[PDB]
Amino acid sequence: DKDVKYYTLEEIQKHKDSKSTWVILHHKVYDLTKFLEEHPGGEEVLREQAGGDATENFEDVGHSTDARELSKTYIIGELHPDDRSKIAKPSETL
Repeated sequence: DKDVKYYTLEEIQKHKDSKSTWVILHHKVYDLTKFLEEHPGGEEVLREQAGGDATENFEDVGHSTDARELSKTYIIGELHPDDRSKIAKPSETL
């Protein structure tokens, strides 16, 4: 609509005890407030994280057989580069 507006990490983790929330694909934001009712499966969408917090594919099934990832009709912007791990160090959680 205008341009990729990046949101700080505090803006992405601000939704939780309300109703609508977004998700991160390692470098993007996903306003999926409508996905909560756009794809009703087995509560497996917007809740697939465990390996160091990672969401490879969270698209349930039912919408015309195994459909493709709808990563485009539910995105709002990208992740601010100030938090992206590609400036000073790469990673370190040991």
